[PDB]
Amino acid sequence: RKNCSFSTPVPLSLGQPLPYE
Amino acid sequence: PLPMHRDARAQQTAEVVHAHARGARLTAARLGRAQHQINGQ
Amino acid sequence: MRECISIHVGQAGVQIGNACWELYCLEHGIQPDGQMPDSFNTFFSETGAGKHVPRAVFVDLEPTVVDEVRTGTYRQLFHPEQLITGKEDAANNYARGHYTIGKEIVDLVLDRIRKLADLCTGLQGFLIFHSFGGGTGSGFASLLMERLSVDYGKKSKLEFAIYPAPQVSTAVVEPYNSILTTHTTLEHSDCAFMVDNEAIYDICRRNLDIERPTYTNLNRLIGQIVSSITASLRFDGALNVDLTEFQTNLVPYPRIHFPLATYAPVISAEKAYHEQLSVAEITNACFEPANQMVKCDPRHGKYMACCMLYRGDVVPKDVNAAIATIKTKRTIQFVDWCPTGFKVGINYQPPTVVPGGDLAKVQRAVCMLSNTTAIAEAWARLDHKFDLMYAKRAFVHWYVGEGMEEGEFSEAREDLAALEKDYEEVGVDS
Amino acid sequence: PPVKLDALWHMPHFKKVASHLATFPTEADRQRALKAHKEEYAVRQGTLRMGNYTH
Amino acid sequence: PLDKVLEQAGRHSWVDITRPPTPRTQGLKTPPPDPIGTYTPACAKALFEA
Amino acid sequence: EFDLSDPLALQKELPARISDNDMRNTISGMQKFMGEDLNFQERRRFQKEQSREW
Amino acid sequence: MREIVHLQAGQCGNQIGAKFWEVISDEHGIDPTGTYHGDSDLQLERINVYYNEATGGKYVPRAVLVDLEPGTMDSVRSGPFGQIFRPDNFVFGQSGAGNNWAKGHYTEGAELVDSVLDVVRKEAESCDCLQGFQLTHSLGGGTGSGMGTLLISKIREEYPDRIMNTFSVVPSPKVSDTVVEPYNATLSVHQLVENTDETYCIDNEALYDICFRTLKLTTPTYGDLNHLVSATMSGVTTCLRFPGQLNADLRKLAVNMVPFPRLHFFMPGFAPLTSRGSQQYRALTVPELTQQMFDAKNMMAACDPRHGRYLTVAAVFRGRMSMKEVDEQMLNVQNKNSSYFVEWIPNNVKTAVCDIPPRGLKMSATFIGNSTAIQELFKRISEQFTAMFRRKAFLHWYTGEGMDEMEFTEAESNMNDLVSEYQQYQDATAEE
Amino acid sequence: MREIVHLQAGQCGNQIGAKFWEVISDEHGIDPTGTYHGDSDLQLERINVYYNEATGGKYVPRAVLVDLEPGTMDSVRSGPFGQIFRPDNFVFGQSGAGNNWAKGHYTEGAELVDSVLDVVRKEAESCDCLQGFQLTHSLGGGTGSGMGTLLISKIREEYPDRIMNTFSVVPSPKVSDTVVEPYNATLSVHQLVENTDETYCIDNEALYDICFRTLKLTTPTYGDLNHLVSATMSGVTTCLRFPGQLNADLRKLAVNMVPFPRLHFFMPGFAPLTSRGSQQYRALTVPELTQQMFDAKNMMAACDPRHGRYLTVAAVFRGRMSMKEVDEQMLNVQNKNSSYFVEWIPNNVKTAVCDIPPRGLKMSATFIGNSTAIQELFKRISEQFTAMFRRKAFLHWYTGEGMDEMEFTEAESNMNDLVSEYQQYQDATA
Ligand SMILES: Nc1nc2c(ncn2[C@@H]2O[C@H](COP(=O)(O)OP(=O)(O)OP(=O)(O)O)[C@@H](O)[C@H]2O)c(=O)[nH]1
Ligand SMILES: Nc1nc2c(ncn2[C@@H]2O[C@H](COP(=O)(O)OP(=O)(O)O)[C@@H](O)[C@H]2O)c(=O)[nH]1
Ligand SMILES: Nc1nc2c(ncn2[C@@H]2O[C@H](COP(=O)(O)OP(=O)(O)O)[C@@H](O)[C@H]2O)c(=O)[nH]1
Ligand SMILES: [Mg+2]
Repeated sequence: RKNCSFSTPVPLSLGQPLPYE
Repeated sequence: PLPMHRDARAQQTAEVVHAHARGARLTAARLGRAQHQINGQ
Repeated sequence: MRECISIHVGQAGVQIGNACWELYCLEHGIQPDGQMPDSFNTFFSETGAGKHVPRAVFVDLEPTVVDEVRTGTYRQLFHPEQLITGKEDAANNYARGHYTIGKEIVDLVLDRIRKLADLCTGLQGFLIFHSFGGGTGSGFASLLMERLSVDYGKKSKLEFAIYPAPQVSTAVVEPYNSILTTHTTLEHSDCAFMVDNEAIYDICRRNLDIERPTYTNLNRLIGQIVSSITASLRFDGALNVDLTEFQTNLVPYPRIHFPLATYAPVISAEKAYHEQLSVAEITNACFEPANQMVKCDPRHGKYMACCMLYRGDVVPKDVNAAIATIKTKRTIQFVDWCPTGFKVGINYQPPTVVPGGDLAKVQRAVCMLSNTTAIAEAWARLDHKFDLMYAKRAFVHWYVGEGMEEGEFSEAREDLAALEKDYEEVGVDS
Repeated sequence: PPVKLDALWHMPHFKKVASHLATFPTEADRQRALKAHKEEYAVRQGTLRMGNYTH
Repeated sequence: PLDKVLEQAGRHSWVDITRPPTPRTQGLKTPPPDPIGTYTPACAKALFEA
Repeated sequence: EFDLSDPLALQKELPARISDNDMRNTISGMQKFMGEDLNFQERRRFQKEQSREW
Repeated sequence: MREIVHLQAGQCGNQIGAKFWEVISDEHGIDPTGTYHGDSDLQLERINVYYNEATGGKYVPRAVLVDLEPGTMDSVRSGPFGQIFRPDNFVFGQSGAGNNWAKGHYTEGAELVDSVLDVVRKEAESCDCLQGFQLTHSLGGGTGSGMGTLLISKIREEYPDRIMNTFSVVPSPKVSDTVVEPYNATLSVHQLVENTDETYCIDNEALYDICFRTLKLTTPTYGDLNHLVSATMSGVTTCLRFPGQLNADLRKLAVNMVPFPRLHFFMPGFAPLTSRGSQQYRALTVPELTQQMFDAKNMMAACDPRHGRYLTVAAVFRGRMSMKEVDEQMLNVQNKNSSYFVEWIPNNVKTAVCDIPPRGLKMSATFIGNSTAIQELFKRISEQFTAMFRRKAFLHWYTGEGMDEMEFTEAESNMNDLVSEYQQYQDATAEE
Repeated sequence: MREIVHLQAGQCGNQIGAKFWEVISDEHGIDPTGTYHGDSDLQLERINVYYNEATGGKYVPRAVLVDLEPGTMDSVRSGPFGQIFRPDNFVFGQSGAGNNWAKGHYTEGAELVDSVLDVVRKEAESCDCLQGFQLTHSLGGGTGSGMGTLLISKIREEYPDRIMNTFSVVPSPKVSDTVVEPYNATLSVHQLVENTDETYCIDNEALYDICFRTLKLTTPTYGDLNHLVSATMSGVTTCLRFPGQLNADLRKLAVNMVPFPRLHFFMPGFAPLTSRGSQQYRALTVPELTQQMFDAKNMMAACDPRHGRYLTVAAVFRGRMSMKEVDEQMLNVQNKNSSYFVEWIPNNVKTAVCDIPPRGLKMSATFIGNSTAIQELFKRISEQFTAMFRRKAFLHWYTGEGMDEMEFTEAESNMNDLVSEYQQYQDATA
C-alpha cells in the first residue's frame, strides 16, 4: 500500500507515523 | 515470380561461396609450398 | 664514529624498512620495545631512559602503508617523530610528486634529517632506498636528493632502488617516471644498486624452493644485502671496508655509478644438508648469470670493477685461491685498462637469521658488487618501452596538466641516450 | 628454427646524439678503435654488440 | 587438404618456385591479381620476392 | 607462510558454499543470492491450489 | 583523510546505492541502527572514507540521494537499511521528468539543483581532504540522465581537481523499456565526455545474461543486479579502504587508465561468480580467477572485447595471495593473446593488491578495462538516434521545453567525433 | 607435465568415454564422490595425467563431453560414475543431425564449435605441458562423424605439436544400422588421413564376435564392449602413468608406428580375455599372452591380418615379468611368420613394459599394429559408396545443406589414392 508519510512535507500533512521514530 | 525462388537463391549463393573457397585454397597451397622452401634454405 | 641514516622513500621504502630494521634489531639484541635485555651505534641512538632509537626517516605520501608500522609489533620501537605520512599521493606520477605534493613536505623531511644528522658524531653516509615505479618513490625522492646535495655537499648518497622489470610491470605509465628520475640518479647520486623484482622471483623459486613468494621474501633477501655492506662498520673483521673505500674502487667515471649486486649462497635447508659450502663454490655462484638480480647477462658485457664482500669463517688464503681461479676463465671478460679489478672485504661474524625466514643459516657467505657494461642494454629496453608510447603523447596530459612542461621529456630521453653512448666507449678496447 | 637478431625500434628525433665524455687521448685512436668495433659487430653477441663472442 | 590442389594443378605452384614456369601446360593458369578475390597483387609480390 | 607454498594446504580449504546455512554465506560474499528460490516449487503448487479453488 | 561523497540519481541510482551502502555496511560491520558491531580492529580503521561521525558511536553514510519523483524515497526509507540515512540528505521534487531528459535538465531540475548543491557543499566542507565524488545514475532515465548531468556540470566547475567517478547505467538496444531513451542517451553522453574523470558502463542485459548463464538463478530480480553493481563499486575502493601488499586508489587507477582525456569509458568485471552446482567442483586459485575474469562472458557491459583492442587493463585483487602467480598470469595473458592488445603501449596491465578479502569469502578479483569494443555501443545508439531524429519524431516534447534544435546536432557531432577518434587510435601503428 | 585432455563426441563416444572414465577411476582408486581411497602411493603420484584438482581432495576428469542431442548426457549423468564429471564441461546443442554427416559438419556444428574451443582452451592452459589430445567418436553418426571431424580440423592449426590419437569407430558392412552410413564414413576418412598422428580402428562386429567365442557370454550388452574397448585404451597409456623396466608413452609409439605420414591406421588387440570355463585351466605365462595376441580371432577390427603384411607391430606389456620371455617371443614370432612381415624393415616389433599390473589381474598385454590388411576395409566402403553414389540417391539431404558435388569426388579420390599407395607398399622389392 502506497505509504506517503515520508514524501509528504511538514506543511500539508497529518500526524500519521513516519518510518523509524 | 516462381515458388522455389527462395530455395533457388540459396543454391546460387552456395555455389558462389564454394567457388571462392576453392580459389582461396589454391592460393594458400601455393603460399604454403613457398614457406616450406624458404624454411629449408 | 660511523653512522648511517636511512631515508627510505615510497611503499617499497616502508616495506624495505620493516624487513631491514627487524634484522638490525636481531643482530644486536634489541627487544621489540627497544631495550637490550657499542656495535649498535651506527644504526641506533641512545636516549635518556637507556632506549635505542633507529636513525631512519620513513617518508610516504599515503597514510595506510606507514600506519601499519604505527600499529605493528615495533610501534614503540620507532620514535613517533620518525615516520612521515601525507594525505594525497602522486598516483604513479613523477610530476605530481615533484612539483605539487612533494614540495609540501620537503621542508619537514629536511628538518627531520637535520635533527638526525646533528645527533650523529661522524656521519658516514646516507642510504636512500626508493623505487622508479611509484610517483612518491620517484618524484619526491628526486627532490630530496636534489636538496640533500645543496645541504650536504660531500656526504655520500648511496642509492638502492627498484628498477622496473623488463617483463612484468605493476604500472603502465612507469617508464615516464623511470626516464625522468635518472637525472637525479646521474648528477645527484654516488652509487646505485638497481634490482628488478622478477630476478629475485627467479632466485627464490629456483634455489629456495618457494614457488609462491611475496614481497616479504624479496624484502628479507634485500635486507641481507644492506647488512653485508655495513657489516664491516658494525663488527670487526680482518679487512674492514667502509662506504668510501668500496665507493672508490667501483666508479671509474662520474657518469658510471651503477654496479650490480650479487649475494651467495642462497639455498634451502634441505639442499644445504648434503652439499658442502666452501669459498670456491660460493664465489663461483656469484658469477653465474642465473644468480644475478639484474635481468642482464654480464657475459654480454665486460666488468670494469668488482667489489668482494666476504662474511663468515672465511680464510684469506681461500679468498686468493678463489680469485686466482676466476681470473683464469675465458667466459669472464674484463676491460683492458683494469688489470686488477677486485676489492675484498673480510668480516668475522656469520650472517644472522630471522626466525621463519627463507635462507638456510650458513657459516660463510659472500657479497658481490660488480660494475659492468652489460647493464646498458637494460636502459635500451627502458628506452624501448618508453619509446613506443611517447610518439603518440600518451598520458602526457597528466604530466602537463600537473604543471610541468613537455620539453623536459625530450631532454630526459636525450641524456640517457648519451648515457648509453657512454657505456659504448667503455666497452671498446684500444 | 627461431632466428631473432634485431634491435629495439628507435625514434630518429633524438637519434643524432654524441656522448658527454672524451676518454681516448686523440680522435685518431678513437677512429681506430671505432673501426675495430665496427668490424667486431657481427661476431660479438648481444644487441649492443658487446660481450663474449660465439665460442 | 592443401596438397592434391597442387597435384591436380600441375603447372600452378611449380615446386622449386625458382624453376622456370612451363611455357604451355594443361595446368590451371595463374589467375589475375585482384584487390577482392582469390589472387592478390600482394601475395603475387610475396611469391616473387621469395 | 608455509600455507602459501604447501602442497597440501589446499586440503585445508573449503568450497565456501558447502551448505545453504554457512555463516560465511553473507551477501558481502557472492556465493548466496536472493535470486535463488528453493521455495519456487511449493509456491507454484500452492498457487495452483489457490486458483483451482477460486 | 581521503573521503568519498556518494551522489545518487534516479530510481536506478537510489536502489543501486541502497544495495551498495548496505553491502559496504556489511563490510565495515555496521548495523541497521547505525552503531558498530564488528570484531577486528581493521574493520574500523578507515571508515571515515564513507561514514561521518555522530554521537552514540554512530555513523551516517556520506550519501546525497536526489530524485524528482517522491514515491521512490518511501521505498528507500522502508528498505532494509532505510534507517541509516540521515533524512536531511534526501532531496526530492514534486513532479518527475516523465522519462524526458529535457525536462530533467532545464525545466524542473533548476529548482532542485540549488538544494542539492547546498547539501553537497555542506558535505564537502565537512571532510578536510576530499578525494572526489562518485555518482550512480541511469542514462535512460529523466532525472539521473537529466538533472544528474546538470549537477555534474556545476560541481566540475566548483571543484575541478577532485576525482569524478560515475557508475553509469547505459541503455541496452536489445532489451529496452523506454521509447525516448535514445534521445536522453545521446544528449547525456555529450555531458559525460565533456565533464567526467571516469565512467563505468553497466548494462542490465549483460547482468541478465550473467545471472542466466553463470549463476543459473531461476528468478534473479533487480536485487541481484544491484548486488553485482555493488560488488563492482566495493571492489574499486577496497584497496583504498583496507591495506594491502601493493596499494592503490581512484587516482592511481585513473592516471594509469586514461591515456587521453576523451577516453574515460571502462568495462568492469568481477571474478568469483559460480553456480551452486559449480561450487562443488572448483578450486579457489589465482589462475582460475584470472581465467574466469578474462572470459568475455563474465563481462557486464554490452560489447565483446574480442572485437576491440584492449587499450589498458586493470586487475585489483582482494585477499592475501602470492604475487608470483598473479604477475605470471598477467604476463601470460598478455603474451598469449598478444594482438588483442595495442602495440603502442607496453605492459598494458596494471595490478593492485588488497590484503583484506570481502566478508565471508577467501578470494576475489575485480577488473577495469579501457578497450576499443566500447565504441560498439555508441555506434548502435547513434544508429537508433538517427532513425528517430530523421522524422522529427517525439520532438515536440523536447521543443516545448524552450531548447532549440542545434543541440541534437552538436551532441551527435561530439559522439561521432568520439567514435572516429577511438577508431583512429585503434588503427594506429607507432613508428620507431 | 605430460597430461591428456579427453575429447568425447557422439552417443557412442559418450558411453565408451563414460566407461573409460569408470575404469581408470577404478585403477586410480577414485570413488563416485571423487576422492582417493587407494592404498599404494603409486596409485597417486601421476594421477594428474587424466584428472584435474578440485577442492576437498577432489579429482575431476579433464574431459569434454560433446553431443548435439540433449538426451544422451542425462544417461551419462545418471550412471554410477555420473556425478564426477564437471557440469560446465558438459556442452551440447538442442537438435541432432539425424545420421547426416553434412548437418554436423557444416550447418549445426558451426554454432557449437565456439563453445568447445574455449573449454579445450581451458584444459590446454590448465596443464603446464600438455602431451596432446585424444578423441573418441563414431564415423557412422551425425555429430562425432560430423562435428567431431570439425573439432580435429580446428585444433591442428591452433595446437600443432601436440599428439592426436583417435579412438574411432568404423562402421561394419556385414551388419549395419544406418542406410546413409557409406556417405558419412567416406566424408570422415578423408578428414582423418589429414589430421591424425595415430588412428585406432574399432569395429562393432569383432567385439560382438569376441564376446561369443572367447568370453562365452550369453547376452552381450553394450557395456561389455565398452569395457573391452576401454580395457585396451588403458593399456595404451599404462606405461605413461606408471614406471616400468622399459618406459614409453604415446610418442615413443607414434614415431615408431608411422613409416609414412599417410599411414596411421592400426588394428588393436587385448590379451587377457578368458571365459569362466577357461580360468580354472590356464597358467599365466608370457608365452600364452603372445600366442593369444598373434592369433587372428582375438582382434577388435574386421580385417584378417594374414591377408596383408604387418608394417609395424607394437606390444605394451602390463605387469612385472622377466625380459627373456618377452625378447625371445617376438624374435620367435618374427622368424616363424617371416612371410607375414615386410622385408625392408628388420625388427618390426617394438615393446614397452609397465611394472604395475591392472587391478584384479596379474599379467596383461596390449597390441597396436599397422598392417596392409587394413586396406581391405576402406576399399569395401568405396565398394558401397560408388554403388550408391552412382544412382545419386539420398543426395537431397546432403546437397540441401548447400555443399557442392566435387566434395564427394575429391573424397573418393583421397581414399583411392590412399589405398593405391597402401597397395604399392605391399609389393616392394628389397
Ligand atoms: N622489491 C620491492 N618493491 C616494492 C615493494 N613495494 C613497492 N615496490 C615497488 O614500488 C612500485 C610502486 O611504487 P610504491 O612504492 O608502491 O608507491 P610510491 O613509491 O610511494 O609512489 P605512489 O604509488 O605514487 O604513492 C612497484 O612497482 C614496486 O615495484 C616491496 O615491498 N619490495
Ligand atoms: N540494473 C538495474 N536497473 C534498473 C533498476 N531500477 C531501474 N533500472 C533501470 O532504470 C531505468 C529507469 O530509470 P528512471 O527511474 O526513469 O531514472 P530517473 O528518470 O532518473 O528517475 C529502467 O530502464 C530500468 O531498466 C535496478 O535496480 N537495477
Ligand atoms: N561399440 C559401441 N558402439 C556404440 C555405443 N553406443 C553407440 N554405438 C554405435 O554408434 C552408432 C550410432 O552413433 P550416433 O549416436 O548416431 O553418433 P552421433 O550422431 O555422432 O551421436 C550405432 O551404430 C551404435 O552401434 C557403445 O557404447 N559401444
Ligand atoms: Mg605509492
